[PDB]
Amino acid sequence: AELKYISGFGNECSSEDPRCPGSLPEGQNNPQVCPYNLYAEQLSGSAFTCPRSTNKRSWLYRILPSVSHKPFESIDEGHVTHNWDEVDPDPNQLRWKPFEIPKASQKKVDFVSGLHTLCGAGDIKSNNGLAIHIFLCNTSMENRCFYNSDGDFLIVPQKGNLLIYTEFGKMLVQPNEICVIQRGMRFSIDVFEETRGYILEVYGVHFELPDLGPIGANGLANPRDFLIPIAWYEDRQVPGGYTVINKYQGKLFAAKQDVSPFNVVAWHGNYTPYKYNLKNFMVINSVAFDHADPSIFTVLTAKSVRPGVAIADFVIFPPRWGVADKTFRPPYYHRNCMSEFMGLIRGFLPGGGSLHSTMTPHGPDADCFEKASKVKLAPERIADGTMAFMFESSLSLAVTKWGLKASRLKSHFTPNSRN
Amino acid sequence: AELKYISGFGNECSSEDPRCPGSLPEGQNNPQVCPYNLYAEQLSGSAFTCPRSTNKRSWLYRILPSVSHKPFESIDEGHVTHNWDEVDPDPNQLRWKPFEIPKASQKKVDFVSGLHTLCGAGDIKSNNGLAIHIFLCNTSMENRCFYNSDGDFLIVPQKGNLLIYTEFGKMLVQPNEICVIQRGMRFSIDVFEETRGYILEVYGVHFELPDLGPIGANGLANPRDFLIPIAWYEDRQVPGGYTVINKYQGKLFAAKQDVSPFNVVAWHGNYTPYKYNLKNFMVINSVAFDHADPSIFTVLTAKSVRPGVAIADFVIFPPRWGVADKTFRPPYYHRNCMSEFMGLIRGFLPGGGSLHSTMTPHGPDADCFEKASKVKLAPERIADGTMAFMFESSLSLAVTKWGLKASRLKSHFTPNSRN
Amino acid sequence: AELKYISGFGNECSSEDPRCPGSLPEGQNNPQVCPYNLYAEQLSGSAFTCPRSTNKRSWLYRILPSVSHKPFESIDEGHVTHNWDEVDPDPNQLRWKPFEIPKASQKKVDFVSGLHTLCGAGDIKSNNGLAIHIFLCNTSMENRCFYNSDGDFLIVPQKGNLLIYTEFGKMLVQPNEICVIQRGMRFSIDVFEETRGYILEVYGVHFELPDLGPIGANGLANPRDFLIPIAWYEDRQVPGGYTVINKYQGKLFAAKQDVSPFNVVAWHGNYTPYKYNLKNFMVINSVAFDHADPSIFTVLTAKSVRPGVAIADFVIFPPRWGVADKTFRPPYYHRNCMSEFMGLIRGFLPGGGSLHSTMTPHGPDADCFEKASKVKLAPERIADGTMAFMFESSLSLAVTKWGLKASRLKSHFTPNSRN
Amino acid sequence: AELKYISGFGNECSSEDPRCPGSLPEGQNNPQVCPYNLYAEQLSGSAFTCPRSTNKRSWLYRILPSVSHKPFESIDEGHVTHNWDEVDPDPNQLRWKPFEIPKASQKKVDFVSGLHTLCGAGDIKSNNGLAIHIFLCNTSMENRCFYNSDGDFLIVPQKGNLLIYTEFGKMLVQPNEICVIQRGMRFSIDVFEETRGYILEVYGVHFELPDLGPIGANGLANPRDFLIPIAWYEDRQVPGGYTVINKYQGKLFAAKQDVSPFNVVAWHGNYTPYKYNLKNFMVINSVAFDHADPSIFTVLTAKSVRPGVAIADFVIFPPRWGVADKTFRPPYYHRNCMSEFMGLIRGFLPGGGSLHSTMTPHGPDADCFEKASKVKLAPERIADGTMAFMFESSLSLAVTKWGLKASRLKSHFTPNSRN
Ligand SMILES: [Fe+2]
Ligand SMILES: [Fe+2]
Ligand SMILES: [Fe+2]
Ligand SMILES: [Fe+2]
Repeated sequence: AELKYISGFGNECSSEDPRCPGSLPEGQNNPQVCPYNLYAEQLSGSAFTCPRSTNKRSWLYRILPSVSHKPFESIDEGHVTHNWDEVDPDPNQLRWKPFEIPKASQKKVDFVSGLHTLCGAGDIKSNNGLAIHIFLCNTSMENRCFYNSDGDFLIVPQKGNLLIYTEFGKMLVQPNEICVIQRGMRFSIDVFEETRGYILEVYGVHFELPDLGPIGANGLANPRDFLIPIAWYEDRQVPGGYTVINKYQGKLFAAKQDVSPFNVVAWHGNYTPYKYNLKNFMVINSVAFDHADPSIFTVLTAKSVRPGVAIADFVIFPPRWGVADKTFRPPYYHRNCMSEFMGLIRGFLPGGGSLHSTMTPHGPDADCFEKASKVKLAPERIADGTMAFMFESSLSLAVTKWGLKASRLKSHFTPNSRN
Repeated sequence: AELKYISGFGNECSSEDPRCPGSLPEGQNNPQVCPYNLYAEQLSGSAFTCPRSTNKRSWLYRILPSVSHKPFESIDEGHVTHNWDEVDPDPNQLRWKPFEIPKASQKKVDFVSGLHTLCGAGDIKSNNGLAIHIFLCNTSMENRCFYNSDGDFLIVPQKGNLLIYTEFGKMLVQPNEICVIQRGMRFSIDVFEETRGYILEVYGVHFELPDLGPIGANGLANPRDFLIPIAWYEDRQVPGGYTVINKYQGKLFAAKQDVSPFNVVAWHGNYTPYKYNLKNFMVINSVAFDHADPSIFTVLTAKSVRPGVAIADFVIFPPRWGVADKTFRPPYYHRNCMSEFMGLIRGFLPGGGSLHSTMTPHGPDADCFEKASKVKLAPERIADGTMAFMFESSLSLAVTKWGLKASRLKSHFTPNSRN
Repeated sequence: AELKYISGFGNECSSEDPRCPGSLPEGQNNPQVCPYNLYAEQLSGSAFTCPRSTNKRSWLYRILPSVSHKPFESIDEGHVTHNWDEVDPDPNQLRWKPFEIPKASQKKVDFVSGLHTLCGAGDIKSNNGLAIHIFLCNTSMENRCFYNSDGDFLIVPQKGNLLIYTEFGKMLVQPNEICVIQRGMRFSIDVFEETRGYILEVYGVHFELPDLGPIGANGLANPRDFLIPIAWYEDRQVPGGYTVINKYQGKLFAAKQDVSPFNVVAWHGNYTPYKYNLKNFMVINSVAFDHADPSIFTVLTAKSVRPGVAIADFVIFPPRWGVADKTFRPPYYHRNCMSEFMGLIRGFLPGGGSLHSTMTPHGPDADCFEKASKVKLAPERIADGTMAFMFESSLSLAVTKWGLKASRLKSHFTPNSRN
Repeated sequence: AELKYISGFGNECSSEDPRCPGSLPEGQNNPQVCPYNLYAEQLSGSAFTCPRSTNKRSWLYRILPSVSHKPFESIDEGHVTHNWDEVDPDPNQLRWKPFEIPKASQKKVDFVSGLHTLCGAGDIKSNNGLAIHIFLCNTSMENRCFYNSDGDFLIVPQKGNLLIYTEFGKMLVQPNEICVIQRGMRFSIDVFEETRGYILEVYGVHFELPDLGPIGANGLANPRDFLIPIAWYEDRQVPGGYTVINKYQGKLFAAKQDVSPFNVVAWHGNYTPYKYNLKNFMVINSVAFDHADPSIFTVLTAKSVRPGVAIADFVIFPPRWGVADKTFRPPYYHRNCMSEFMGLIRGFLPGGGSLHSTMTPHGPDADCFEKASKVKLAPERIADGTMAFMFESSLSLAVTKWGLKASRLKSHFTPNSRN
């Protein structure tokens, strides 16, 4: 059966499992005894003193508070790392073939076990950084959940659907859709095949919709298309213990508890997981001449404190009309102060990627330059049946050891002839 | 039958009349042909270029666009005025007995006809001002709606319930509740008895929830308690014409149309009417010593461009515990840079009011000073069964002609004895 | 012969008349004796204490300082007015046929004499307002210049070229181009036929290029396309006196002087007149679905202190591709918090206009709705050979007396059928 | 005899030792020869270009300038450290029994020698971090002073009074009082018994009073209750050299000089040490229903550049009335984006503490939940005779090696019964 959702990016939402009407306290957050005898638990996504525009928190009315668990124990990190200095810097463009997914025949690997950090920058405990990870897995998480104490996750499936269980409800996230799981939120993922995808992790900050500037009040990723799960719970005891995996200061820890963490009967707040279908992106671009800068395709942004400068932006290159006359339509040659990671949902193949590091020259190849400089221009369809994206950062990304192991024009100048 | 509502102050909402599921365009705002063959209409509450935090607009999917109406014609203003200079200034405190409601036996008077401006300040076309009005009526509006082209209305019923029809749906607003009808929104009101109330009108700005400062993430007027109407429409032809009343640049105009304006089948956006029950106010105050400044009871604020300075604030004095030890519990003597209008929902009686003008001294009377200076202090209940409020402004309010026609301690110093 | 220009919106420029090389003081602004024995004069466009981003001033090295003139004398205002209250408010849309230009045979009328205020709002001495004027003239200004002590002028010729003399040099401004003459700048205009155009005047503020938001670093009105005049002077004595016309606090004054005011041999600064050709506008719009808000066509903006809210914006509707699929391409039905004045450079004819006042409903007519709801959609050319524009303001414009003397859909709802 | 003080948080103060009236230069800061032949020395607490609201500096008129000292020499760091990575991360809550104070019989230990860093985060040279230290000592500092080149110290005595000598005068700081010694200020401390306390150190930033938001103009820590020392000097030569200890980039250095550094005869400025008595805190909380977020008890805040986000906040839980009806009065269950260090001035005992790391669940225990869910609610006294506090940070604190060596609920859900 298919899941229902609440819509509205950043909304102050209220949701009760349909089986327990009125589980949300009426007119208050902390009754002496909560309806149905539940426990009230607050998840604070921002400092308490943040202004209305940035204050984030959710109240969870659950069967047992999250404190009921045994002590965390250190587990092996696998390929999740934040040591940006084990590998010497390298300005050259890097390219990756679609990352290899392990076969279930060979090794049963769930989403957490198949998490591999590709590159990143910044300090984790300081709320200034990011990391890009690739998930390669083939089995559903069983009696195991995961939460990130360090920051937020923008998850981008490429091959394989994700059925995601969160304390706020469930989300089905398919390729060409994305979802965000914010700091502290426990989640579990069921897969249905050899699965591969990308994850943009930002330290201590949250994603927002970009101010539209001249675009105005509508356009790009409309708020209404962001979908939030409806409350759903399970009161399930787990023989042998349910395991909660914790990414804390970049290391992984495991804590056993008696029941599943998804026992939230009702919740309200503006700090929740969410998903978005990329096909709903209202594409804005040039309709007369010239080529628009790629920031015009920004979906979500994790703002730095410097005005207009992002820690990390999520940008997409969707199906659209190309109509610019007397214009070089392909991407212009470019040297940029930002790092540019590029992925492909559906030259690399879907599931691979490239990294253009800061100020390293890039641009179209000889064949693309030649073809675009000669074609009679007319309205054409671009990117149909494809979906490329970019994670761009203001920091200088550094590839990890694993990231490295996994990796791979003529002059026409007529001095005397202007026209 | 009782009305259902959507909750969440400032939320980006979606609502479809239950009779027409899927009337909202899927994944876009402007289909060539809207579901059910409706018209798409945008109501912009803010300039298009406002940042995400202040950009307000709603999309209405309706039977006929609002353009289908005959030309506006000037009608008599009655007691609605914005001429702040017909009456000479007067710094003295003014007091009003409960305003007289006209008897239906004598004159049938609807909400618009019984609108009387009490005081105000500022320029209307410039988006810098406010006006306080009193409504005195006894009959429902019949085939007549009202909209304010100049600003927003914070409506506070005192005697008599208000059944309010808006393009976004219906709201029942009873004494001890308030509702806001924002600029441009057409509305109609049914009454059920001789009716009286107060209206705070702010020019060209909108009300927001105050930043909580140290109070944090919860408290005062929680976002969840703000209620927005669910979509409701009527496809009703009106023999003789439905009349739309327009307050434009302070004057009143009337335009006839063939159908009722409440033909909005579905709508989405973050610019909507709303209501709030004052009893849900999570009261914050002093719990050790001293007397807290009244701004601690702020419900809604219409911010000026100067940080922390409001054009107009709505403040309430609700039922609460008074526990301050070694403290003068009543209001302190005060001279203030702001004008203070005071009303009473349930010395004046419910439905009357007072105006303390800028820097004019005010404070408790002799009997109140004497009683509070002597009582053995202990935890006590304050304001139970009562609800006083204040409209305070940074401008200097001036009473109107009508406002004027309607209107009405010992030294104990022991120089040589400290303790 | 055709004029040369310096390019770069807001640049800190330096210009010397070619006949007097080195007329600009080297390495300083105030030598004891300026090169060529000129006088140094500073024109301050902003308070001295404005930050770098808003500090505007120019140094003029001239033959005689502007102080050498006789006392100003009041002259007749003509049709230039700022009394927004002589005419009762009216919310109805107003429309104007192309304004009538006086024939030279009948009355010789220069640019200043043919200045007629159409509408406006705000207070003049307070730096918060605007006025829209129409110029109807047929003769060049002879030994007569004009300067505005109250604010800036965005001039939009419609019929007839303008040859404009300013202290900073000359500009030829033709229909489909615009120019800005900032506060305090003296100017004179030669015409070549019966001339008509529009003027957007903003009180005490200056126009800026809009922040591009997601559009990025390039697009809309590129800085390079803004053209500034190169220094040019004339040392010309005027028998009988040269007349300087002054718009001061909305009234007109005349002061005689011995020489032409355009005796500036060299100048440097970032406060200058400028022009822009509308054809260079890099048009941004929707390239997949839906209809973009008109703010996406903003050329120049006179910002208010409220973030994202403009006092007045200049918006154009240029030649472009229309490619939105499954979309109602024409303007959506709309009710707006801003006033909208519309003009046409090349339903009204070029040189006329319309005024949609605040919150008054507007949108496409029946025939336009019907045609656009039925056409098979495909890439098409829009606005070719035409140029419509809008002066939109956050204030509520009021038409003047002269402005007034000069002035002039079915339900398809299928309740039971969604798709 | 008891010390006198000047009052007023952040005031621009002037103070002269009573023995030398007129030691402050009249009408200037840098006379050629200062009164009494003193030297003028400026201590800059902020960059010179900071706006009025953040510009901090003090002028010291002293017997000898601070330059007269021999070269600094590295001394052993002891237990003062800033290496956050010698110890592997651990998300589990940590708890500390009251830290052991060394007996004078065993080892004479002064305040500097008994300084032990518990936990911290951030980079020292970059002005983005904090450290929490515990001082365990038993002897007064003799001919030895200390200054912090890296940041500010908020000192919280727990056991034992502190008599503190600073260049600005002396302060007596007792348990239940706190004092702040800002960056660069030299100080010495006399103790009177086995002494223990806590120190919150913030890198490159200063503490401010929190904006009150709705609380208004008075409340919490009133400015008047902050006490600053009055000028006091000693002209004392020290045989063998007076030793100045310097915390520079986290390491300790020692420089000998001929005289005591407390030879400041007069001083003026707004950058001074200060103290505050916690009993004067005007406690604000809920007086109707629900439980207020702990930020409502903020005393001082070291702001980050992100609005509303602090580097570190100092929060207290003082004696107050608890009156919330139909409310769970104890702390709610919580998962927070901030680290929370908790101490107790007068489950742990006074002088111990706990660390709830980022997003690790916490909340009341079973016995506290049970008791609070059942009690008939009525006005009660809370925290009388106790004083707990919290150092909360936006960074993720990491415990040091020493910090580690020193360290140590049922479901009631009735699915079918709401009410
Ligand atoms: Fe690039
Ligand atoms: Fe007052
Ligand atoms: Fe419009
Ligand atoms: Fe907590």
